[PDB]
Amino acid sequence: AEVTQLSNGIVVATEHNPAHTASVGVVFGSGAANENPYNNGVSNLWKNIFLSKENSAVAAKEGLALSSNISRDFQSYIVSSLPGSTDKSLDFLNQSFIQQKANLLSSSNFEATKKSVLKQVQDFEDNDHPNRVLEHLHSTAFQNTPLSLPTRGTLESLENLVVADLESFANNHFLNSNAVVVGTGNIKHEDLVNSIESKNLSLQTGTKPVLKKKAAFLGSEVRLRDDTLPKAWISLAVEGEPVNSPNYFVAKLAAQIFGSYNAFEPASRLQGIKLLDNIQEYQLCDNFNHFSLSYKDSGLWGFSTATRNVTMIDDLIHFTLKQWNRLTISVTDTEVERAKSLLKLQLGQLYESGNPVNDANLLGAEVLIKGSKLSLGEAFKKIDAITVKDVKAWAGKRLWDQDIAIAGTGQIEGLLDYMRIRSDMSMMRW
Amino acid sequence: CAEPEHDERKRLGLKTVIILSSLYLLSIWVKKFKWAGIKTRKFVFNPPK
Repeated sequence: AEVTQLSNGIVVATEHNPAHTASVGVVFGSGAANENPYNNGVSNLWKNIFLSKENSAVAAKEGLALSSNISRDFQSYIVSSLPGSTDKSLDFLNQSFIQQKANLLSSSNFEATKKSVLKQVQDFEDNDHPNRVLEHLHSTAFQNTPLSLPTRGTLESLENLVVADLESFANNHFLNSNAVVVGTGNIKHEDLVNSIESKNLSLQTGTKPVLKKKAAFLGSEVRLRDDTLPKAWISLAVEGEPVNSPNYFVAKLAAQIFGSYNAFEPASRLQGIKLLDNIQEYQLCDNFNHFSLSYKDSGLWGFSTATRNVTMIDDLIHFTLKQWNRLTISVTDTEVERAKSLLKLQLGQLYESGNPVNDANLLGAEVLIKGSKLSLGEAFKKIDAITVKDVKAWAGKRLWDQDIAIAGTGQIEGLLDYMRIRSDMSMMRW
Repeated sequence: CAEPEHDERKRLGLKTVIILSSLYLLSIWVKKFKWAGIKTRKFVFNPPK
């Protein structure tokens, strides 16, 4: 458990633990939330040439493995080494992001990569209905606002993208003040920071990105009815918490109370979740899962679900929203306590997997926003300190009689109108 | 003699008509609000391959 971050000319962040391999990468503070409607998908395209057969063979000769991830707030390019080769990873990083960042964009490479992210993003829209729905949830929830842009980009902005768009983006966002270099694995801080302060040369230092306009939640829906699909997939959310919200953890705990479910897993049917008494009688769904998604400016708190019970979708939604009503008025001590324990377990399994590439992404994203990483033991202190009173005060502000955002696809004829769903965000009282 | 309730009847009518008028104007507003999602709803068609 370590967090050593220090700024030379660039900002260097590491977290070392004797494991096996080491992962080095640069993580930029700009993602799909920084694109336009019209160059949407430029980051995903950058990712895909960085992993192209040409660049990927040059790394595999050296015994290096490549990894990249496009998100909303950020963007990361990562090389995993075998831990004494922690220097030959920094060679491949700079040989790409200074030298080859004019050789990767060759006409034959770009056209074969663009053709591959087109088959890629098309395949997504055709078949991945849960993530497709969740992506459209962000699209309508945050419409005409940076968080609405999908991470993979749209088929139409993608096929109209040229080399100059990659260039213009790279020249405005792959800057020094919008970068953090991250090392996870087992390698020391002073083992890496010296290999970085070895070579100087700043490259476009002093240049800031471009500013924008703030993200906002708009209560709304997008309904992607398709009667030929064998199920209905729906996601429903309120405006949640940004990272570095006081209620960052209260929100995450609230989502753990209702948790996630899988009708076919015997153990899942037995969880201490009151909602399960309602939904199992007539089998109202195959699965659901609650989430508290947090970004820089905003977040989404809600749930997603999939079902073949297409004539009782209204009972699914009704029982789920009646449970959420309880958070404001009647959530019990032992529900909160169950959530604490399970939130710790899952937050643990995230922050300490046996895979440094995940560690890098979690470290990178955190330090880009607040300039530091809160340690796992520090989180548990915050989690344990949450009372029933906290959850109630949170839910009464975020959940009770608040606008929602809805998205769905498949057989959603039985998903009732907006106002019916929205009325269930509260209860009648004297 | 024929209409002994005249004066009182018109006094009650004045109250009844004021309350019902208000309830009418009010319900129009409440209906429009409850219908706003449906009235401004928008569709797009992308013909399936």
